Amino acid sequence: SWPFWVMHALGCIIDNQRGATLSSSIDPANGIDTSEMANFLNMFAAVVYLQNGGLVTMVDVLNKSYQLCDPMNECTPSLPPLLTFINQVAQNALVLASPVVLVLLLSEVFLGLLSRFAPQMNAFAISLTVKSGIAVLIMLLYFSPVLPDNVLRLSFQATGLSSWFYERG
Amino acid sequence: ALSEIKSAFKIGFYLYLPFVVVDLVVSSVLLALGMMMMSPVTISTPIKLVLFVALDGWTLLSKGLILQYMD
Amino acid sequence: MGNDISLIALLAFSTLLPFIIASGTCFVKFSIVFVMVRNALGLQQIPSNMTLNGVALLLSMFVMWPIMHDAYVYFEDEDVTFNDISSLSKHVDEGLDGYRDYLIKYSDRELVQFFENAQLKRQYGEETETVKRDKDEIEKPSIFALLPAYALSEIKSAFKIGFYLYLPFVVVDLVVSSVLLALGMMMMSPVTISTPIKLVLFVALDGWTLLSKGLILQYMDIA
Amino acid sequence: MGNDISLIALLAFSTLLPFIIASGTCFVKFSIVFVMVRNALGLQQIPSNMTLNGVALLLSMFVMWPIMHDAYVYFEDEDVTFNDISSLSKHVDEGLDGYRDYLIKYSDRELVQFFENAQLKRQYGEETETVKRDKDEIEKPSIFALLPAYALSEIKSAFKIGFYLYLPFVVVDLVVSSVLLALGMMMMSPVTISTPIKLVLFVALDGWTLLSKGLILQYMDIA
Amino acid sequence: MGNDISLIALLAFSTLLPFIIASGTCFVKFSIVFVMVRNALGLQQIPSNMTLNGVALLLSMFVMWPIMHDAYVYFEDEDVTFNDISSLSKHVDEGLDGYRDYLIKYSDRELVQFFENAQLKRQYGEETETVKRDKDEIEKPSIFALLPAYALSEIKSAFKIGFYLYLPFVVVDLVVSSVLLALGMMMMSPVTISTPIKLVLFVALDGWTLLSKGLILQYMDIA
Amino acid sequence: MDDLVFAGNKALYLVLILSGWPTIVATIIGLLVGLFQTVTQLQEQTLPFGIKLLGVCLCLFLLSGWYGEVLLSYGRQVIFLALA
Amino acid sequence: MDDLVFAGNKALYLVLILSGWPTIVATIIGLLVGLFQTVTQLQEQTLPFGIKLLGVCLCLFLLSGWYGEVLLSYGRQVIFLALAKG
Amino acid sequence: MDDLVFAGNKALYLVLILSGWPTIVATIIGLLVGLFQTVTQLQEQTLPFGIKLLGVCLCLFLLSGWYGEVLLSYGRQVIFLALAKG
Ligand SMILES: CCCCCCCCCCCC[N+](C)(C)[O-]
Ligand SMILES: CCCCCCCCCCCC[N+](C)(C)[O-]
Ligand SMILES: CCCCCCCCCCCC[N+](C)(C)[O-]
Ligand SMILES: CCCCCCCCCCCC[N+](C)(C)[O-]
Ligand SMILES: CCCCCCCCCCCC[N+](C)(C)[O-]
Ligand SMILES: CCCCCCCCCCCC[N+](C)(C)[O-]
Ligand SMILES: CCCCCCCCCCCC[N+](C)(C)[O-]
Repeated sequence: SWPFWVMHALGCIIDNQRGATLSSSIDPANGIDTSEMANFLNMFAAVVYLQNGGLVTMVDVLNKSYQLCDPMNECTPSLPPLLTFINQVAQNALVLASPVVLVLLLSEVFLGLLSRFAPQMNAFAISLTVKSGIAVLIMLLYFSPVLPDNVLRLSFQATGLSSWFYERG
Repeated sequence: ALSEIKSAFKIGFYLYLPFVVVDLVVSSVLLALGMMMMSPVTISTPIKLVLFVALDGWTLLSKGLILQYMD
Repeated sequence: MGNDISLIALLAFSTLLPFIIASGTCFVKFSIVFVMVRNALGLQQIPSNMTLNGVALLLSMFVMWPIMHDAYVYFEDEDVTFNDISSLSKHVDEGLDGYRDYLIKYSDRELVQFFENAQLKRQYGEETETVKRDKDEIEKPSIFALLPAYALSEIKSAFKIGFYLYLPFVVVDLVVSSVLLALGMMMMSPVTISTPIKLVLFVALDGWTLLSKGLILQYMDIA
Repeated sequence: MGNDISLIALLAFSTLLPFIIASGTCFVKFSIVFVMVRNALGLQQIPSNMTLNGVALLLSMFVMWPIMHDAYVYFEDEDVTFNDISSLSKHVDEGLDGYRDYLIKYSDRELVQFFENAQLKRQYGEETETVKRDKDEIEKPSIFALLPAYALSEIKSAFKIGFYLYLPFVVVDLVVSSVLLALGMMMMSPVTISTPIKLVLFVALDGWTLLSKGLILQYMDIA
Repeated sequence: MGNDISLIALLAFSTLLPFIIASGTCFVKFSIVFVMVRNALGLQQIPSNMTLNGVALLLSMFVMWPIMHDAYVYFEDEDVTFNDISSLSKHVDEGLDGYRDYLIKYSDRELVQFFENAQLKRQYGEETETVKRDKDEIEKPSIFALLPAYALSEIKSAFKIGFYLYLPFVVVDLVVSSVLLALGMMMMSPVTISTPIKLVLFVALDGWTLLSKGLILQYMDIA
Repeated sequence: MDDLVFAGNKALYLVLILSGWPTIVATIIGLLVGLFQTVTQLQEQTLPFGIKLLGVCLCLFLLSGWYGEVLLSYGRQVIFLALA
Repeated sequence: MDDLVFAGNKALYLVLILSGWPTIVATIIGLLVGLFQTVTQLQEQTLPFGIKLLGVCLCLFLLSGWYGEVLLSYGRQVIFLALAKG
Repeated sequence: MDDLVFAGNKALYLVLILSGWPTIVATIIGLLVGLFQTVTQLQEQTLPFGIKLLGVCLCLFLLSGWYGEVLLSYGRQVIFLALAKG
């Protein structure tokens, strides 16, 4: 699952920064609270993954899991690496979302500074009109690297089985 | 079996993109008015229905799905 | 072939398994603490409930799977012999002590004793309780007496832990607000600024890793 | 085994069992109370409903067991075989008195009597009036009247408890806002600070132990 | 049984019962009203749907039982045996009238007639009438025409009752929100405070008693 | 539908009354303290917030008995109108 | 592949185009009213809402047509890209 | 589709005129109470809210009958259009 949960987190961060709090709903197939952006990026990742033939690597890693660790030898997941997992997922998501959060912060401080000369201006209400357009504008520029970024660098590989699993028997 | 699952998912992806547009647009215009407490889904559902009916989705789709299997 | 009643007991047990796990296992604690910390960081649906429940489930197995395996190894033992319903009851009860001990370790003696009274004392014409000297009953509280007393203690422990995790984020919120006021950059909502800061700070310190270790070290040694 | 019709009756009863537990037993009260406490603390997902209902079911079992055991022993008794419909039916009826007498303590007299008035055969004029002596009327109203009156009165008494549980947290929620206004930080949302206070207060009060004890004390008698 | 076809018909009816109860009985109303009450109080999970439906079914039993009994006592008489098709058909038909009355009391005739004219293909299904002429249409109408009319006629009634039940709570909500604006505590969500007020208001009204009584009284009358 | 119309009109009337008093007390306190700042002038933002809180709290503490009786009467009235 | 990338890009591009005009006019009205309230000192706060509601609805009337032509053309395009393979 | 065009445009026009009246009243009251505080040079937060509430409640007591007439008319009309073909 690891490449998809990162893009889902990214979409949730964007939809939270642009306001849009109320839009979400719980998906019945999984029981996960799903925004409007998050669903889109989560699909788009799936299709590029399938297109690149990741489907073959999935059956591959399954077969290798049986050859490298066998039901009868009491194969077990390694504890030490499992303890890092949640934090590696969160790290990857933040590292990737950062460029949008920065610009939207600068935007809101810029408006707050401008408000000093016209204190009746509702600088808050203006930002809600602006930030969604800014968000989509910026993501449209950095959109094309999304295809290579996920397809290879985040996809799991059969070589990693050695470190995440070992035999206790 | 896995090949057909792949291609069916692929086809299904394309069909979302108009409705995705509809949803993000509606959400932006409501925030532009500040009605943060309005659930968009109430407004966006009928726009989706009338969009699909205007396309005549089931005709196009059932035609193409059959033509993929015979020349 | 086997025995037709032990077959019923096997199939029955496997239907109740998820409710036992959900109500009498450390899963109760792990699944709570994570969700609390997630709310305190102020950004729901990151991580997903799928991620959190999945990890909590995996960790619970390290603690509990050895105890179940030890019990089955106790029962698959070809050298025993019995003579009567009593002699069999005793041996089957003896098989569960491995689990009983875990529940006794992590739960309150007095709430356990209260339910141990409450199963009976609607029967009783008397006030004296000494009538059995403790050494048997202190070892043998019933499992139905232990279960709810364990769950009610696990929840309380979870809240105790989460309380101390909330404090630093509160502090960060006060700092941000005071800075915006001292700058007079008044008409900006602080949450928009402080939620990025909370996230980046906690991730940059690997809070989730330290948290996972600190939880497991109550129940195991990792080495 | 035995009379073929007695067998049918046993299986029908065991089929309807969960709806009875869900509609004519203290489980109704405990289920509500725990969920209301979660809402008062302001948690949307902690603990799971699957944990809360498990606890509520166990706690109810203690209260209900003695009645089921007494009724079982009463019917597993070879004392007699019966000559006639009236002898058999009055023997059956005398076995349910323990349950009937449990329901009578908690349903409300006026509603019970209204439902008993409702069952009587209609008349073309308004029904012929009656007054009946206590051994029917006080001692032995019919169960098809008692049961819904019980359910309704239980629900009511549950809401009442929830009301009292809310009050101290409402106090907290107000005070904290007034202090933030006194410090001028008008824009900060107070939920971020009030929630942990509520948790601290509940653990220091040890609310779970008190609730679990007192709820049982309302039905059991323990010394 | 004395007739194989009578047996077949009896079993078929017994197999359709739950859909008839769900579509041709006051259960339709009572089921809805309680769920609207729970919504107006603003509760998500509690009480359980099967608790509410259990009560609704018990109450509907009182209302419908007199008809079932009348029809049973009518049909169990073997006092006449039948010369011919028409004699049998009329004997059966005249038995349903106790039910047919109850449906015709509460449905609205303009629908009933509209459906009657529709299942016949008559005059191409709809045509104008110059003259309005009423033909003891009460005894003519088929049950298959009466059933939908009853269903719709009674759903609507339920919505009406729910409308009236919402107003008092709406008042509470707007009042709380206004006094919070008077204090200037603009950031705080009313739902933290307004809920307990609703609870105590309903408890003091004793809404369950009044509501349940009035529902029955719409169909029966009692001292 | 005279009954339905009546129930509706009464709802608004009730909201207007039951919210009225506390806003009046808060208004008068805020105004009086405001004017009192113009003499012996010192200008401070929070005094209205401090004092109006006491005003409204004390008002609710006195009148809260009345509120429940009005609400109860209304609730009974509508329940009957509906179930008749 | 490139068809996938192209279609996904276009989705964001259309969002931007359609939503852009309402958000522009709601911005300009917000700035003008905010300035006016400093030029003559008046501390109202619903006036922006009252004006910008009329402002947004008017341009929804104006653009009601182009909105439907763009979305139809896009839907037909993506249905073709999905199904017409050989 | 002249029917869809009509029903869609009327829905928005009705939103605009149903909502306009309360907001107009609220804005005019807001301005006058904001002025009076300036000519008096006397200031408080609560007076405008207090008066606005009364102004809107009177607006609803007066107009609400017409709100019902308008909504019933539209409700019937759309149903007849939906089922018009037969
Ligand atoms: C992950 C659950 C399924 C496999 C069962 C694992 C049982 C626990 C084994 C832990 C061994 C830890 N160790 C090596 C430190 O002892
Ligand atoms: C602050 C209350 C907001 C209510 C919004 C709806 C107003 C129009 C419908 C209710 C009219 C009530 N009225 C005047 C008939 O009594
Ligand atoms: C707006 C804050 C005060 C609201 C008070 C409303 C109380 C409604 C409940 C009345 C209950 C009367 N009772 C039963 C105590 O006598
Ligand atoms: C608060 C209004 C939100 C509206 C969001 C949808 C905008 C498109 C409306 C349909 C096209 C324009 N028109 C006039 C026919 O409605
Ligand atoms: C929210 C997107 C903008 C509103 C328009 C949505 C498409 C509605 C269907 C368009 C139909 C065009 N028409 C009438 C020529 O067929
Ligand atoms: C009141 C806000 C929602 C109104 C939605 C109206 C949808 C109209 C859909 C058709 C728009 C395109 N048009 C007018 C050419 O048909
Ligand atoms: C306290 C706000 C209540 C708003 C809803 C009031 C009920 C709906 C109005 C019913 C009367 C409609 N009218 C005036 C046309 O008859």
